[PDB]
Amino acid sequence: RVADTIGSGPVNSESIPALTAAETGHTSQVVPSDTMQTRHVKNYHSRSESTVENFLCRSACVFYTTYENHDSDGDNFAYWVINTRQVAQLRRKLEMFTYARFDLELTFVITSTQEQPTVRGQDAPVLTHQIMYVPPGGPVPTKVNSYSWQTSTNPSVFWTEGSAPPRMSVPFIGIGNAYSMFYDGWARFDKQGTYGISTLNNMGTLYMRHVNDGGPGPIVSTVRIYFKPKHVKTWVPRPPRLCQYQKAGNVNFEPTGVTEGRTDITTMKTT
Amino acid sequence: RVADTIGSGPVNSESIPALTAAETGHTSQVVPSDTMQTRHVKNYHSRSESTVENFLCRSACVFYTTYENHDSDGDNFAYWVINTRQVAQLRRKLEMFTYARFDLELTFVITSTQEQPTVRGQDAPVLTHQIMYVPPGGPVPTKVNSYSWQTSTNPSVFWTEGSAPPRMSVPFIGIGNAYSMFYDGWARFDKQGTYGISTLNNMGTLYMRHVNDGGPGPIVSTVRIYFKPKHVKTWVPRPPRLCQYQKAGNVNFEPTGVTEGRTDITTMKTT
Amino acid sequence: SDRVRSITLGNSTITTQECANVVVGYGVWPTYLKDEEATAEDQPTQPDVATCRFYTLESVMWQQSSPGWWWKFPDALSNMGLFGQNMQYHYLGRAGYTIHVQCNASKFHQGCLLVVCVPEAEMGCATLANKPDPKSLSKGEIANMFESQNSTGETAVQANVINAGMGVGVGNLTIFPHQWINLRTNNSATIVMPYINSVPMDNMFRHNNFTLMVIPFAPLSYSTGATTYVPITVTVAPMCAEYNGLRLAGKQ
Amino acid sequence: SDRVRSITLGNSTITTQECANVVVGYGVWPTYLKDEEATAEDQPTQPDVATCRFYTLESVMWQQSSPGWWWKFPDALSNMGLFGQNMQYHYLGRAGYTIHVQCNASKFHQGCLLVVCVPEAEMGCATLANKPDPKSLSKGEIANMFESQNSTGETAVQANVINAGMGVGVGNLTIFPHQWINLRTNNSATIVMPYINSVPMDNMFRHNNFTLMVIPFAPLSYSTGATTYVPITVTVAPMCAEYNGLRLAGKQ
Amino acid sequence: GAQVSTQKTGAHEIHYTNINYYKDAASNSANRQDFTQDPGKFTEPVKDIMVKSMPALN
Amino acid sequence: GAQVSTQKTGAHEIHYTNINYYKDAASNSANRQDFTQDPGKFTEPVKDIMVKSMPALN
Ligand SMILES: CCCCCCCCCCCCC/C=C/[C@@H](O)[C@H](N)CO
Ligand SMILES: CCCCCCCCCCCCC/C=C/[C@@H](O)[C@H](N)CO
Repeated sequence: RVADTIGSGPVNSESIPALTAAETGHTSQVVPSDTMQTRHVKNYHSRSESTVENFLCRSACVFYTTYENHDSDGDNFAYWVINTRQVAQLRRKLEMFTYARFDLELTFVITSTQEQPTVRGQDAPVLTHQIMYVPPGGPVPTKVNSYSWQTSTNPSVFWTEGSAPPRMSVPFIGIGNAYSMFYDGWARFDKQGTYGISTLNNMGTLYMRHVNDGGPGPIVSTVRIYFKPKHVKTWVPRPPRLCQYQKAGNVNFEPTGVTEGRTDITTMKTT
Repeated sequence: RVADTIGSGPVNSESIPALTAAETGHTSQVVPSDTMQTRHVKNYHSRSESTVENFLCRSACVFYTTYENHDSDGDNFAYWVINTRQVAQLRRKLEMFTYARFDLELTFVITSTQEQPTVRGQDAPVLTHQIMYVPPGGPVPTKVNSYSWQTSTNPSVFWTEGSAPPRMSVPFIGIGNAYSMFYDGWARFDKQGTYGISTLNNMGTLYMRHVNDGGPGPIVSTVRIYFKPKHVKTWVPRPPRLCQYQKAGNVNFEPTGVTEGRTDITTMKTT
Repeated sequence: SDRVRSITLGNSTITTQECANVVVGYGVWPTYLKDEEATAEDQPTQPDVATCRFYTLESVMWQQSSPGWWWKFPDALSNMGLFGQNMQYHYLGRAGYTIHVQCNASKFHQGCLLVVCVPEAEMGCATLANKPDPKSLSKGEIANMFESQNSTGETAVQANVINAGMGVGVGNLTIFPHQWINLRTNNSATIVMPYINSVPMDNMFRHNNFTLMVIPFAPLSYSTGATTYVPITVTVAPMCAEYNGLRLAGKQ
Repeated sequence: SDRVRSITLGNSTITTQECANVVVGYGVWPTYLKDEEATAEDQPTQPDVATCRFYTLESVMWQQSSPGWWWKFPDALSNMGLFGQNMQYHYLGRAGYTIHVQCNASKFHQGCLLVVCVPEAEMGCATLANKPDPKSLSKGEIANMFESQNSTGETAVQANVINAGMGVGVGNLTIFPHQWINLRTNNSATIVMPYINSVPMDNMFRHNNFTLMVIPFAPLSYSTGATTYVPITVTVAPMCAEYNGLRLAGKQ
Repeated sequence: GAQVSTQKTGAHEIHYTNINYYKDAASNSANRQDFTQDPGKFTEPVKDIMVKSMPALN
Repeated sequence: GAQVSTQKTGAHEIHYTNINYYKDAASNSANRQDFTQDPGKFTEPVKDIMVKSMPALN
């Protein structure tokens, strides 16, 4: 909830609220009552929707990729090394903070489409997909039927088409006390090698495939991945990203103007 | 609940219930007992169904539009700028009141159909749609695969065919203390520009699309949108709309007769 | 006694010899804005006696063919003394009004007027694809008139009385605060209107709020010899007027 | 602290970085008229925040030859927003004022102004057998100027500074409420004037009440290079303004 | 926090039970049981009451 | 172990009920009701307070 504006009247003092020294690096706590005659207003406005949690807590696509029912070996299955920097939207939000701690709610939207070399009497049974998460170090699949798909330990989801977006919750899996959105440092003590946020990035890889083996007609499926931070804690706010993004692994940017321009410091015409 | 009719008998007084002065702009509170001999009747009739809430609280189609699986760029996706004036039915009901405050229950009925250039071995996997709400100011999509469909902040629903009408509840999102059904004023202080109810209308836009990308055969899907006011409060009742509607953005009408006519003031023949 | 009446606001008094009661808004009497309902934070001006007084508009003549007249408030008062000056200097304002419509005839005359205040009376254009223009909507303190046939105009208000310019049965204008002036019994109508709007205050130039409509449902009639000049005068008084957002004056 | 200052009236605030105190009338602070002192019986309007606020008049440039300037109140404010509109619609009115004269220079500049409010400053004509004319007396919000030599004119005010236009030693203007703006120490003067008159209220067009006079007793001076443009601005706020006798507007 | 109300039963001859499962009041079902009623606002806005058995115009 | 909280209702004019069904706190719904607020960290990090009505630089 917000502040009531308390009624105030005439003044003729030597207390000067309006005059300060911004050099101190301190934001003035002035309110209308200090510089004009105010009436009393009982303010009921709440700041419920600007809470960091409500700000970040909405599912956002972080990526998508495709794989095919049949066609052999790249095509057959797909994989994605988890990271939140390949999309503009979410990435800019998380990036309004330097460090953050949160749980995640993953939701997957999986859709399928038919490809042109059609075939007659094509009548395919429903499709079931499998998504497997391979923590750093785990044996990774090499083709749609590698032994690793038996997932005796890696977690996986098997989902059938037409049945509602599979979903899971994942804890704060970070190894530090928070996820770092920025890292002005290197991976190696000699500073040779990578520099920047990518040095920290090691959250594993997702692997997806069709379970029912390839039928006559070719089918392509796309897996859209959604992230939803939950139970959010965020520290050290920073300016929102100005320059558009260029690369997923660093902050590289093309210089850009501070704002749009207008004709003179006197123009009321809103752009 | 309604009033009991209290028994009454003969009279011979100088109290004259039947005689009044309607000039006062006051409706007479007469009842049968005042002008005839009444018997007592314990009335159990209730007015439960004429409560403003039960009157408005039934889902009503407010619009529908279509988009296609394949075919490129207008066709591909659809959009609708939310408003309740493009349909006769609902619009006339809300319009029996000048101001209203209420929550909404949106329900969507989405259906798909095959188009003629058919193709052989056409066997399409189930379809998943996405509906996105873009509050005033949000970056709007320009083609089925614009970045804005990642919805990191706008709310969206992903729904698969064959699974029961997606539904949500939306609060009273108005910026005034109530939604105005009428506005005898202008948007600009100089009165140039728009006049009427449309000056207030700024509730955003809905955007829909197929998620699974275009397959061989063309498919067209229609999205029917339902509104159901809930938790209703209504002020300043007005006469029901007589003249049919002509435009969605104003009250423009073609003059029309007050009622149907009959042969003379003496005809009992109901029309 | 009680058909007689006296109302004093400011330095002005109105007296009536034969009225009905006084119809009051929707039972609500006008009052200043409460701190719990307020949003604009600046201290309001509440001139009082200088602004909440009786302003008498131009008179109009009732003839046996008049379909009706209408005026839009606050517009009708935008030029009346200090009430008008306050409207100019302020972004926001709100007020209630006591409306007193006058019309005396003779005992040998007959006729009956509906006097209604229609809150938020959005009007239709005569030509469907256009919007009426400011002046077809309100001529200020000068009454606009309804017509007894479809109005044509490329930017005029569809004024055929039967739909009261709103696309509804004129005969149902009754759910709005009103009184009748049946010459046989009455001679004036007094209606107190509270401020009705979906916001606590509003700009007084770009929004009209309510329209006064005077519509004869039984035409003026009389035998030859009887005076044929029967004017209808309208006197109005703002009530509990407050303004906020002072700055330079004008529209724009 | 205490040379700094902040004054809020209405929606306007004035701040000062280097003042003296604030001189107050004859020790009297302004206040509305009491029932025991009143004679006009009608209920007064006391707009408040809309009329008792800071109005900033035209600026004037101080040059090394300026003899002085003067403005007449209420005249100077007759066109300022609602204060002016209230003056027009009312036969009677009364008010006090907080006068804040501004003038910043540099540390290398020098000069000293007398800022006085002379109640009832009847002025003499340049030519003995005539009366000065309205405009020689007051140019509204535009300052009139004194001269450093006998004014000649057939209907002009005898403006030679040394007699302050009144036939007295300008150096004795001191028994009136005043302050000095010695650039060396000051930069503004603030004077609160209570309503002073031999009647409880008066017409605001036919009587002036008090005249603000700004007169340099030590001339602006500076070395070449220093800015030569040293304006003197005057901001005034009516205080406790009430009016009585509402009617149509104008003079006559 | 289950709420037990009364069903619309009829008149010349029973309860329900509801639990709200969402954090927002807008998610709640309809207020189909609000039977407040005041015609006086529109049927008798006259300042001087108006008794029925009495001579309307004195 | 049902928890009853309050719904977002609005201001000028009700409860829910939740039971957690999973063994892990990460499975829980969002903390949409945490309204803590402290600007002082960023708006006034100055060591020597700073009163408003006072001369900022003494
Ligand atoms: C069966 C499916 C299981 C899926 C498991 C996914 C686990 C990955 C959660 C990743 C949360 C990462 C958010 C990003 C953090 C990075 O910004 C920082 N560079 C790390 O400090
Ligand atoms: C994921 C889907 C989200 C859908 C959100 C839809 C929000 C829009 C609700 C609109 C309620 C509008 C009813 C009409 C009000 C208008 O009559 C008035 N002109 C406004 O004052």
